[PDB]
Amino acid sequence: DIAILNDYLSAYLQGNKNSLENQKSSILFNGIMGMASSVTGMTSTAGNAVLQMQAMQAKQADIANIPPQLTKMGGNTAFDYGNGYRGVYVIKKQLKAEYRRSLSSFFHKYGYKINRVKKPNLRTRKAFNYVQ
Amino acid sequence: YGSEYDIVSVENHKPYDDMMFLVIISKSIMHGTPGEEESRLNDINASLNGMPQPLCYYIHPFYKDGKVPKTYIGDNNANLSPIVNMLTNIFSQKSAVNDIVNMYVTDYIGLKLDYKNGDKELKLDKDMFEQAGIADDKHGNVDTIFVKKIPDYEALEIDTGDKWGGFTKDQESKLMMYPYCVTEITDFKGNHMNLKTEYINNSKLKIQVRGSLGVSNKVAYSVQDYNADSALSGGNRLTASLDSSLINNNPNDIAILNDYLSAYLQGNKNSLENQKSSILFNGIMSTAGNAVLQMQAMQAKQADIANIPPQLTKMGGNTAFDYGNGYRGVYVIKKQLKAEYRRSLSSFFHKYGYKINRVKKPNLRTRKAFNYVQTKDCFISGDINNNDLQEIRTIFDNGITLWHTDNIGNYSVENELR
Amino acid sequence: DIAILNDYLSAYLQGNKNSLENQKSSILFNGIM
Amino acid sequence: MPQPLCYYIHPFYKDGKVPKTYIGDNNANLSPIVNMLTNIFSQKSAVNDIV
Amino acid sequence: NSKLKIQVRGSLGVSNKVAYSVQDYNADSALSGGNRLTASLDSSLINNNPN
Repeated sequence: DIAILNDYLSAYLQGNKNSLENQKSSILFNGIMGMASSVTGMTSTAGNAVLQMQAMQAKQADIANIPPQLTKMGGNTAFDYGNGYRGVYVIKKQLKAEYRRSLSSFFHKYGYKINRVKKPNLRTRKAFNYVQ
Repeated sequence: YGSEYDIVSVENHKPYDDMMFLVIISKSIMHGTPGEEESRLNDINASLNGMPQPLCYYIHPFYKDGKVPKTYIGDNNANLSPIVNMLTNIFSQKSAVNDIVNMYVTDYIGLKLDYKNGDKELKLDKDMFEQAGIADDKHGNVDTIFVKKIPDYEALEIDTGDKWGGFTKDQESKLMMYPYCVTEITDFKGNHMNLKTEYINNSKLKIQVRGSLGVSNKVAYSVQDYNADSALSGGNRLTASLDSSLINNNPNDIAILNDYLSAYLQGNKNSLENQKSSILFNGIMSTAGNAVLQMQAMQAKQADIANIPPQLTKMGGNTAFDYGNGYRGVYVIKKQLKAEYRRSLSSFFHKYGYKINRVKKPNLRTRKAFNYVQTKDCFISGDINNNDLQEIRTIFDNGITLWHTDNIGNYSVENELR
Repeated sequence: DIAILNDYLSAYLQGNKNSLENQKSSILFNGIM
Repeated sequence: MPQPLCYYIHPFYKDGKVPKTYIGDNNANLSPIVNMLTNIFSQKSAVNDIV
Repeated sequence: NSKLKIQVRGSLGVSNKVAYSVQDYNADSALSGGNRLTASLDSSLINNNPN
């Protein structure tokens, strides 16, 4: 909305002195925001070795990727078009290089999790095939 | 890593330093200019102001003393009146009283100005601004600034220096990472953003200020290098930086009319006071390998330190309170874990290294004194009978400390690199 | 409904059109995962 | 939908400039925005029943 | 600090606003007095009540 010369408009801007209203929402629950009895007596099958690696690398939490300032973004139209915010934006995001490196090395050695009933890929790669 | 952070460093940055800007919005022209072919007084004047604007618009700089910087518009001294004198004058003038819509103060109008803070002097663009004479009560002509045309707003950068400066450095470097340390940026007016310094793609914390001259105050402080890819262009970084920047939506307006409506929401001033701010809420709160695991378990992270003040909600709203006590611009608050937990975690990291969780060949001789090494399903080859080779594999699979100095067991050393 | 009158009131809640816009719609929340 | 309100649109660039606009085969002869806004809000009778 | 010291800050705005702070709370030993008070708002008690 753009301001509109009227008898009405000064009433319109106490409508926006209702920015003191953005206080409850833009805060989120930011307050909220490996297998030790293994191993002994095998030791140790390649499978349970991987399981422990999964346990030690266990996902503690997902990356929200929801900005807590969404609440405050659209209020001022003069601000938006002034600083060149207009139309749609496509932001492609991917994990930090440290974890790419980390996860890539893991997937490379011991393949992906499958959870299907089938006959296994025994000779698909040029060098090696892991199978459990 | 504890229950609370230490506040190790505090710094404050203001876009125009000592200079602030008062802002007046009206329906019609209230002023006169040197040499104008026509009193523009009381006329409707639409203008570009971030966007096509039907409103008339007045700007006036000031310092906390109340005096105003020597201001040139083009090559002409605008002859700016002291702030309180104009305010008295603008609200005493017959016409001006009835179509002044709103008034607020801002730390950044949306332009990098030619401002020398040393000599308290400001030069303005001949084309965007104009000398504005509001003159007459019984008398007293005051000079201020009318905004002619501001088609595009721009950003102003702030260099706060070394991103890691302020933190008391411990020799285990990981204790400088999140969540052990965190750089907080806040305007102390209800807007607040935590940053993981390690993920600032720069050696320096650089802040980008963006502003507006809209109907109310709106300023945003950004850190465009935060979570930016190495190969991301500057413009693109600034654009996307809004997601993790600090947006001062707070209306820094000063009051102008009781009516019926102002009173009614002063009837409902209290309703906005029923915050629940601290009911908000929190949500409150014998191999070497397994030896370490149990050690990880006994000091297991029970809870993360939120670092969102439950009193954030109440910080803005009162402009007279904020500027009275000197709350203005953006503040960079660097926090680090309590000394007690640093000792604890540092001592642990020193003996048994960091958690790694990636597949590589192990660091066996990187430190001067010792290297701890634990593996899982490790592969060790070589010209050795497969029985013995199989045993060596299990040795590293179970964890082992490899000494490089004859003083074995002396963990008091630094054990640095090389 | 389709609009029929500005008055003072229609404008005031167009003053508060934005307030209903401060949804928190994707900070809503999930409780994700 | 069936709307009882009168309705006006005007194209613009951030510059303030206006694209050459033809309505059918006729040059609409569009005024710059800043001029119009000034003009539309200056007519007092019409102004206060702009929704 | 060995003592609980409270810092009272006020205003004469359009409504009542007083804040009680404890500037030594979570303050680094080497943090200046002004900075302690400055940052103390996060962990202060802000009487936003209009009265």
